[PDB]
Amino acid sequence: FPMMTEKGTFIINGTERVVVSQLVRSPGVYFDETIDKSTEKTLHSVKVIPGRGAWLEFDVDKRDTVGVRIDRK
Amino acid sequence: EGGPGTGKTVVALHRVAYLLYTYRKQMERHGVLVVGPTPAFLDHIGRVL
Repeated sequence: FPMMTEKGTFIINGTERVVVSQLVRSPGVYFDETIDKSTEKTLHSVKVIPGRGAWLEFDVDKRDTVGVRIDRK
Repeated sequence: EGGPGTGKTVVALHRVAYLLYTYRKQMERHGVLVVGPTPAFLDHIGRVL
């Protein structure tokens, strides 16, 4: 198992390398608000975004009804 | 609902104005639908709204 040196680097094939920390969106439930261009009405939606798995979205559309999208279907 | 001569129409329009100010966030983009028996009555509403 490659091991980190005291300097925070990995010696891979004698070459000194570094692994950079990656900025990513955290999994969770995210609520959003947008404007319906067709009516200028205010619409709300929410996405449940996991680390692995299908997506689950809910939204209130311009005709005032609540709907769900499962697995982007 | 009230007998004639009680000014129910103006009271209702005042109620509508109060509702549309209080909840303007939830209604201003949707508007109001005013239904009347005759075009002349709707002109009256347009005058007193």
